[PDB]
Amino acid sequence: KEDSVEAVGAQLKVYHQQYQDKSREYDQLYEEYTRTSQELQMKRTAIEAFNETIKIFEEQGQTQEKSSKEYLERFRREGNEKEMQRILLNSERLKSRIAEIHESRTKLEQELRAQASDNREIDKRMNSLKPDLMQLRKIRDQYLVWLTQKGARQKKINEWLGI
Amino acid sequence: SVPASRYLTDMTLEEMSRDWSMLIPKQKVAGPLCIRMDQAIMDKNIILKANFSVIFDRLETLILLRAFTEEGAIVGEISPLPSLPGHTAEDVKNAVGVLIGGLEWNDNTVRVSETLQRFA
Repeated sequence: KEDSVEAVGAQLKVYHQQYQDKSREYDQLYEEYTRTSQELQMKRTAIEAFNETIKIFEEQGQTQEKSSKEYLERFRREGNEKEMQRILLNSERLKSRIAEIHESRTKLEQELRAQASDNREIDKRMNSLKPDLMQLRKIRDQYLVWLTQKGARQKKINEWLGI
Repeated sequence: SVPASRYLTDMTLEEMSRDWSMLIPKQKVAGPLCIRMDQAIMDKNIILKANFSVIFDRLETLILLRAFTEEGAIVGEISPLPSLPGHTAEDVKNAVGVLIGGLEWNDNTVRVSETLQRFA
């Protein structure tokens, strides 16, 4: 019968469109994934630059209080309160400045981690599409083979596929 | 790690759907499968390519297997019979042996795909 053949052909058409659609959905995700993945790479790199500056500053604060303890042994005997209250004030200049760049590193890192976490979600969404993609492709291929086996030529197959 | 579900496709849609003819038809029903080979092909190198699924690490279902010459021509096929309910992995392994044998009788050198080596 030429009716069972057109019915399968129509059903092939349905599965192929579904597969083209899931497949486009999949690749959209893949492209958003690879993109934010580069952005993450640029953030990590900027964080690395934050890290080395912060390093410098930390090993300078520890260098300006490693001598400011021994030089509260010449300035122990005083005790000025317009001059003695002033020599730990540049210790406060240095602390407020490590703190400030810490605040800035931590806001970058907070943004990076949230972004990384968003891309893991995209990866899950893709990974979730696979079983339907696989099933659909296979089933679309079985319809195609059944039509070949019943005498359909490539040109007719191609018309049902819409290609 | 191991999915324990995949659909392996050696062939493009174009290969699966291409029109082909046997100069000297040889055809045999192998359970639920159909095996086809051109009795006129001789002294060629042939590659068996297939589309099929796996579960576990094992072949589950054949969708289609076609035999290609080095020049890309189709000279044999294994396929499910459209009438009928399906087949097992074993029908599949037997149909392949039967086809390789048929092509070797005529002095063809027969290779199978890597996906086939691996699961089938």
